[PDB]
Amino acid sequence: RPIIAFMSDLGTTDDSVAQCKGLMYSICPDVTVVDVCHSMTPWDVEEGARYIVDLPRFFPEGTVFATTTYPATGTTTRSVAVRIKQAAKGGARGQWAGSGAGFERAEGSYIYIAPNNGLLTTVLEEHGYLEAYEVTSPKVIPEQPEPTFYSREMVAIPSAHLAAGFPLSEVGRPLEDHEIVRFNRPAVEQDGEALVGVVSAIDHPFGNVWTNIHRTDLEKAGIGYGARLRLTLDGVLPFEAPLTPTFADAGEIGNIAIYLNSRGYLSIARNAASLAYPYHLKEGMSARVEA
Amino acid sequence: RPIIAFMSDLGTTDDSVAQCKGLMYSICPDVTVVDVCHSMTPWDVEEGARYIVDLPRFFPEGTVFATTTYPATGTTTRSVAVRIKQAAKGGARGQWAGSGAGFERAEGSYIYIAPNNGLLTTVLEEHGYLEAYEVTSPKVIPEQPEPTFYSREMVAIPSAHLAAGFPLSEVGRPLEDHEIVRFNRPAVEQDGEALVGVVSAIDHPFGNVWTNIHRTDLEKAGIGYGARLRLTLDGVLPFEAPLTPTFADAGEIGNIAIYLNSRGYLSIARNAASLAYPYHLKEGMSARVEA
Amino acid sequence: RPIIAFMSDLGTTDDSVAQCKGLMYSICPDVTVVDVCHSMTPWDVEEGARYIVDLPRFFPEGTVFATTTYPATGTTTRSVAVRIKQAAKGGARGQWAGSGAGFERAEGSYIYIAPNNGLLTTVLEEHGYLEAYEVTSPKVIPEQPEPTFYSREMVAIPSAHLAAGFPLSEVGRPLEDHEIVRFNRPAVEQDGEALVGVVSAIDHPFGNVWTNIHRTDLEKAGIGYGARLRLTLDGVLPFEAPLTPTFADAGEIGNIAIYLNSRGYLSIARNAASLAYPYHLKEGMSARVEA
Amino acid sequence: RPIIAFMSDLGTTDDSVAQCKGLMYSICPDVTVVDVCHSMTPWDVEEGARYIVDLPRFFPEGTVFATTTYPATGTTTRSVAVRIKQAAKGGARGQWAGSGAGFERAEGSYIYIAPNNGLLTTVLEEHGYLEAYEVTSPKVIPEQPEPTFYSREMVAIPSAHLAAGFPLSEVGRPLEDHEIVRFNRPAVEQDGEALVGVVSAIDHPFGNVWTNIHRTDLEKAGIGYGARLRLTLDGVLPFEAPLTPTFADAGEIGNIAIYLNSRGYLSIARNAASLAYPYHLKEGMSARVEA
Amino acid sequence: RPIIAFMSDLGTTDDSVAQCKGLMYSICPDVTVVDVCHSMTPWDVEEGARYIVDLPRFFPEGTVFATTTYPATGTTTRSVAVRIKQAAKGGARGQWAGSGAGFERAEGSYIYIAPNNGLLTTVLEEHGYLEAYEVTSPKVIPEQPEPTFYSREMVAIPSAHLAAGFPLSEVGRPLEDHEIVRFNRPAVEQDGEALVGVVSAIDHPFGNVWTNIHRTDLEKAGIGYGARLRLTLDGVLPFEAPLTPTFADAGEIGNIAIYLNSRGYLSIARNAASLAYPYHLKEGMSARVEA
Amino acid sequence: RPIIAFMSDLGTTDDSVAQCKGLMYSICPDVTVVDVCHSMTPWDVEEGARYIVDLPRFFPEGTVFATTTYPATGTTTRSVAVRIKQAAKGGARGQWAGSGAGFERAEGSYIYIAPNNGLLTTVLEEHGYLEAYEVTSPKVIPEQPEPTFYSREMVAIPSAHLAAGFPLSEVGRPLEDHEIVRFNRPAVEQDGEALVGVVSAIDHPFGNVWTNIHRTDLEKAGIGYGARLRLTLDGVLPFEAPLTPTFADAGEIGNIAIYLNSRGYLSIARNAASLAYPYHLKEGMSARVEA
Ligand SMILES: Nc1ncnc2c1ncn2[C@@H]1O[C@H](CF)[C@@H](O)[C@H]1O
Ligand SMILES: Nc1ncnc2c1ncn2[C@@H]1O[C@H](CF)[C@@H](O)[C@H]1O
Ligand SMILES: Nc1ncnc2c1ncn2[C@@H]1O[C@H](CF)[C@@H](O)[C@H]1O
Ligand SMILES: Nc1ncnc2c1ncn2[C@@H]1O[C@H](CF)[C@@H](O)[C@H]1O
Ligand SMILES: Nc1ncnc2c1ncn2[C@@H]1O[C@H](CF)[C@@H](O)[C@H]1O
Ligand SMILES: Nc1ncnc2c1ncn2[C@@H]1O[C@H](CF)[C@@H](O)[C@H]1O
Ligand code: MET
Ligand code: MET
Ligand code: MET
Ligand code: MET
Ligand code: MET
Ligand code: MET
Repeated sequence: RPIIAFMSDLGTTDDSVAQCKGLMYSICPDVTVVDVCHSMTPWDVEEGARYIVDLPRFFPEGTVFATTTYPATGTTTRSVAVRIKQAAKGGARGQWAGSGAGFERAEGSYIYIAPNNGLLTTVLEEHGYLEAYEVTSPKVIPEQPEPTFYSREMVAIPSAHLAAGFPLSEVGRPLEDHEIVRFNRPAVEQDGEALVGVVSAIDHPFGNVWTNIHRTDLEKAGIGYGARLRLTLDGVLPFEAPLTPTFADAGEIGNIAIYLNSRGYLSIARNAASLAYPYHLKEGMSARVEA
Repeated sequence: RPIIAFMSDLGTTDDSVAQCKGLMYSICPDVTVVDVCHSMTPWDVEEGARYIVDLPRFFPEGTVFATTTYPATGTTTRSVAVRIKQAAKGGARGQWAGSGAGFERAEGSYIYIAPNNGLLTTVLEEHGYLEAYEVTSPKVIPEQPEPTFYSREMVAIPSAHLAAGFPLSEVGRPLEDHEIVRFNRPAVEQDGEALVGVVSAIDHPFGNVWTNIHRTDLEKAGIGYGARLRLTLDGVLPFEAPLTPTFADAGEIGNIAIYLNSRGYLSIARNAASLAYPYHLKEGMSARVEA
Repeated sequence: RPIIAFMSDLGTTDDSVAQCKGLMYSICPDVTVVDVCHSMTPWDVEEGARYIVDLPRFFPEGTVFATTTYPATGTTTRSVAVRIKQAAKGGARGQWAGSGAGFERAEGSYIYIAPNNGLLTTVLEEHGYLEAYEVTSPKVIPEQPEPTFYSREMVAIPSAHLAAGFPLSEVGRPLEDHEIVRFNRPAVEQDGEALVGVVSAIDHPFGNVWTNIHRTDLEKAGIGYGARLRLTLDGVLPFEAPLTPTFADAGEIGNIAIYLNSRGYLSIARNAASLAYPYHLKEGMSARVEA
Repeated sequence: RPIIAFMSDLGTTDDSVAQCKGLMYSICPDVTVVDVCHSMTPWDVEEGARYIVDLPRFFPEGTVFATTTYPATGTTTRSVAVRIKQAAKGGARGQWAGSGAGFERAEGSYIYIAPNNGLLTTVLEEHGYLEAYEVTSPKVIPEQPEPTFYSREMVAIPSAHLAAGFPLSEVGRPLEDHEIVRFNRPAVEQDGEALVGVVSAIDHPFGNVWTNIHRTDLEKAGIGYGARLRLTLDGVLPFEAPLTPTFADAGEIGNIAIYLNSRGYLSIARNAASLAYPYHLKEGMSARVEA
Repeated sequence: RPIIAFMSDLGTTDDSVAQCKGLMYSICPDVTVVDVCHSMTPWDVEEGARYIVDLPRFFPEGTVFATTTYPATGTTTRSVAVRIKQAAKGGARGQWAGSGAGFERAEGSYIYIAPNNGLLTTVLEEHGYLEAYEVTSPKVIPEQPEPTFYSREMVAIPSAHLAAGFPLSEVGRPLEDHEIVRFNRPAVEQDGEALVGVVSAIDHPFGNVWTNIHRTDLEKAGIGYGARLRLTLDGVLPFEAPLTPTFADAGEIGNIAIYLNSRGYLSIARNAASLAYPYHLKEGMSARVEA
Repeated sequence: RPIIAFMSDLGTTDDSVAQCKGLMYSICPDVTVVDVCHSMTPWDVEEGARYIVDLPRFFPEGTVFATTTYPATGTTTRSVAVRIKQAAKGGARGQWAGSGAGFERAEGSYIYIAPNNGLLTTVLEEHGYLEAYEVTSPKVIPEQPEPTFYSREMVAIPSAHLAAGFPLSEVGRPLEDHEIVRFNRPAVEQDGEALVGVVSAIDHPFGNVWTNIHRTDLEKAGIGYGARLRLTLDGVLPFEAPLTPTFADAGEIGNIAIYLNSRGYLSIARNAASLAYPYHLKEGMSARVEA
């Protein structure tokens, strides 16, 4: 009973996703196709990455992630399929997802198939990989790919073949590490004991504000759950609050909460109100934090 | 073949819904997960309720409704799980749903699991219940729950255990009626022959206008299909038309129709044009009807 | 393993689609309901037709297409249900969908059920039909249908009975060809040797621009892939470029590609950048093209 | 434009072949069905094999060979489908087929589907194979197969699915080499300088006589075009003539020609008269050659 | 992509069939012409009927059957074209042909054109008809028909016009039921619980023996698949065997098998050997069966 | 939509024809190969000529006729390829083939390719020719042709190149009229006012008897349709009857018709009964006829 979890930039306004879904049931009739999300900003591979990197621990082993934004559609470029290593713990503590102590997940248990455009950068950085292959076999892609729709032709279609049991090694030749494209993610800067980063994203639809300053960064400045923090956004907004587990820890509705979000990252928001929407806060603004 | 129908405020712009889905297929491999909607205004429990209250009669017996907006996420509060009594007839006429005479649903046949923040107020009012429990058992919720994601930890996850056959009485201790939180429903006031109420919702994406004046409120004042009616929104804009069953009864395209919506409530629209969107009509505006 | 592909104008903001789905599982427990889209402009039948005409070749044989915008809901109008003939090749080339040489589809393999309001016009043109029937039988629609929800009562419910094996000829009497409503499809004219049409659509979320000028109109206007073309939109904005297979053929990010889309029609875009949103381009604007 | 070349023992005296053809055009509407022959002696798998073993190099890449005599029809046996390796050169000289230097055929380019009764023995010997599967999947064969017509149910029908693009590995589980049934080919014996063999076939409708002594058997004993040869059929009738490439080399009409047939095998005939038919020569009779 | 399936008595020894085929591509250039068979005993309309009555379920809807033996060639007789009603299930069980549960076929979906000499007798008896017409219009037949070749002039030619879309109703005036010629088929006699019929045919090239005692006759004597039967042929040959699905159920090669043939009729044969050819069994000999 | 009409002496008992066809689709993928016949007496060039002379008026313009018996296969002989002139009326009357007034065929519209052994004699007499060429070019025949299969190497392969548009004049040098081999066609003599010829053919499968005495020989012997005729065959068997248009003109089943066949020549038959097989009549027997 195999699952393909499908993340694209195709939107949900026309029949493009359905076209892929139809081909997924044509090829693997007993497949369950779980939508991740299709709303991402087109061609923004750093954002697409955000929506896929935390997925594996939540799915049954054998799940295939089909993840694509494909600006080089119609070119000699060919996709990449990789088996990941660690399923990886996650969240604010670092733990397995699920009831009890959680579903512990085996190694080598999930496959990603994506354009070779850097979309899987963080996936590989945070999980590792056991093997990678270029996707060129006409048993899993079309002989005549539709030039402008490689997200269906070089991702959806082969993802269903893999989901139906088609051997990963037979999709094409192995790829060396340097042949897999990456983007570089900027580091969290240091010193003064302060940490300098950015707003990775606005957490829709709440308007929470997410930074790229991970828990591991907070640790190794000695920052923990009682610490009176000062987090400055956009160079001019020095918010001040203790680091708390959650939103209601700020007291009244509307108050400020500095917390670790559900993916392990330092964040700021308001208790049952929007921080970012009234003040038009945006991804890309700076983010410093300190004692 | 179990189903879980899933209503949240999580949105469809990132992978949050998909994390919960991955866990629901993990716990209950045969499940079908049906999306209700994930767009509701965050923290707005009266809005959440309109999306879930009419559902039971449409779904197969056995269906579980995971319904969640969780502003108290990370606190010591705990979710509630209830087996509802009557599936209840609905619509502008009062009937079972489906082809023929409709599909009649046995009592005690559906379970809702939600935050105990009042979300189920209208569900309980309209359907009753046979049993209620606080959801505390580490067999159906995580030992270490993610503080900012209780909609996944305390609704999505145990909704999957219930779909799988985990006995309802084993999720936690019984809740007494007064321990279940409720919102107060603003009453429809009498004021001469005029019934005063409120625009409960704009009916997206058409721009139809729904009030909280029920058909039982109408057939209390002797108003039935065919009476001429004045209807005053925001105190200032009145509207005259007969009460008809549907939009095409208004004559030309654009003409005003006053009707009973598919949930039994008095409503007003234009025939195949939007009424709300040109005039920026909004929920919360008053609504006065009179014959 | 039956499939229903569901296209409506119901939106995804409330529980309307899910009520339809609940009754689809009720009637055909083993069904898979695939969403096409639900975001279309209400009552815009030409737009609905673009989202459903190209689907068949992507879906397993036996698939039912529930496709509906129902402005006449509550009237004595009754739906139409057809078995189409040729599943029809598509795309820029004119091929079957799938890996390798694509998957061919036996004729008479798909049913569309829809309102008799012309929504199926282009499906019938592009595919032909073997049978067509009024949907009146109480075995497959309600005896007392909800006046304002015919997309559920005369499309969603019937489609499920058909997915479950219910005989197509038993839904009601046959219709003759003249009783199937069509919208007339405005032709691409010639003003000299320049071709004159409309922007059929803004291809969200990318902001590409699609025209109603087909590949067949370019052939025997004497226009193939080398040709240098002047495209003018709204009778104001001119753009120049050769006709290419795809976006990256235009060179640098931001440059103009004029190309043929995955449905066969002349289109225009920027390479990995939006063209429609900065210049606020829209559906319905004239589109002229010369060599 | 897919082709299926169809070899059976069904005859051409009733509609049996046409039932299979009707189903092949049904499943794969673009197919061209090319008859091989339908006259073979029923149940004679060695005869069937000579008609199908030399075919691949003549046909376009992609061609599917439905080849069937099914004495085990109605039993639990199941057909085999194999992608052959080399198209292989052939003829009296060894070459690709066609105009010019001939049409060279890529490896892995043809599929045979047959009963697993040994029919493909010489195909596998002469062409090899890359993959083999048992044909069990109810997507390519009937749920309730007609007991006395497996050549239609388990060859003709799935041959059409394969022509249509149904993935070869999805027809059933992999077969290991020893699970593929084989007939034992009687060897050409050495006996001094004399090579002993057998008349493999009468070459209808000319009455030429074919042996199972190959050219590699000849050019093993140093015999080439021009040597004087004695050839003894049925132990008693000898024949003296030089080995020439063709019939006209024998001189007058009626004279004896010993030659290499178009399949590389040593043969004997008369120049523009029948040799077999006057003397009632027959397959199975011995054949001894010597220089 | 229309199909004409062509059954004649013209043989395959000269160019007569080709002459018809040439005219079929002249008139409907995109036609596929499928040979049924051309070997039938000239003027034997009962045999010709046997080769056409089971065809419809095997072909795509819209197929035209052109079926002719024409002893009244050169007379004032004119052919008949009929649309049939039921495509009809068939075989030993009674089922649709094809993979899975089979291709279900619409009503009114096939046309037969034949001399009005009784050739279509069983076609009409087993399928029914919706309309019949005499073939007299000079748009579909010659003004000057070749006196001795009405199988080309009054069948092949008009069959291609119909295949090209020419309206059936416009070939000539409607025919009343009594104006369509029939031959009478002898009933299967009854009583003693024994059933008395004949050998309908010898199943070439195997030498199986077919009777006119259908499955429906066997049913309603209570005869099924375990029954120890006694079938006497030619008044003197009381064969004795159980009724089995197929040939291999008799055990050793050469043993007797009483089975239901692939058209639903009681038959007798040997397991991988000829019953009829060694003993010169013939169509027309008697056939009784019993406990 | 090119057509090759294929007449050979290859028979239908092995894969010889199909090897030819495989290479025909290889060379001209969009071709339709129509079989004329393959059952002719090997090497009997007069008989081959009767099966091909009357074909052109039945076939779409542009059709290629691959017609071959090749007793000189393997020699330095090279095929001939001609474009004929008049497509020529035919039949008993002298008309165009087809519905209505028949279809006229432009001159220079058909090519025959055949061995230069006289097979084309009557085609050239009856049709004339505009060009004639030796087939020697390596673009259209093999460089190393199979010695015993020139019907495939110098007829089948070349015919496909010609069907695909290959220029006729480029196959090799032109031939002058004397270099095209003819068989001399034995004349119908007069012994007084009685006419003396041969049975040209037994018209299988009916057993009618065809003579080499044409309609033109009957005209100005003073013999039209009323005339009472004494036909004598083999110089022994006498038959008497008037000349009639067709078979049923003879009255009762079994009676003698003397008539004119669909190719224009005096013939004799029984009405709906065989004449040749009971009396074992044969090709080559004398045929005398007087009034
Ligand atoms: N305008 C565009 N420029 C470059 N790439 C584009 C554009 N519009 C859409 N795409 C990509 O096409 C792929 C189809 F598979 C989608 O994933 C888009 O990223
Ligand atoms: N900013 C927020 N304040 C209070 N609650 C919030 C906030 N953002 C999201 N939530 C709730 O967290 C739950 C996690 F499951 C979601 O359902 C939101 O209702
Ligand atoms: N205001 C409206 N006028 C006419 N039709 C409407 C209006 N609002 C919604 N609808 C249609 O009701 C159908 C219910 F099934 C939906 O498909 C809408 O198209
Ligand atoms: N009499 C027969 N015994 C065993 N097999 C048979 C017999 N007659 C026909 N067959 C086989 O049935 C298959 C049906 F598809 C044909 O291919 C025959 O080989
Ligand atoms: N000898 C014949 N008597 C009566 N009919 C005949 C005879 N020979 C052939 N035919 C019929 O001619 C038709 C030509 F269309 C064929 O279908 C034969 O049935
Ligand atoms: N025995 C034969 N002598 C001369 N020609 C022959 C003989 N047997 C077959 N053929 C011819 O070979 C050609 C191969 F293309 C066929 O057309 C036969 O006529
Ligand atoms: C904070 S509410 C939970 C959903 C949120 N988008 C998250 O990923 O954590
Ligand atoms: C008004 S058209 C049907 C959809 C609408 N949202 C309803 O619930 O009734
Ligand atoms: C242009 S990217 C592919 C999606 C687009 N909507 C299409 O169907 O062609
Ligand atoms: C001998 S003439 C060519 C036809 C023959 N059957 C062959 O295969 O070679
Ligand atoms: C018994 S083998 C299958 C062919 C046979 N002539 C039939 O019609 O069933
Ligand atoms: C005599 S019935 C028609 C077929 C016959 N062979 C002919 O061509 O005339």
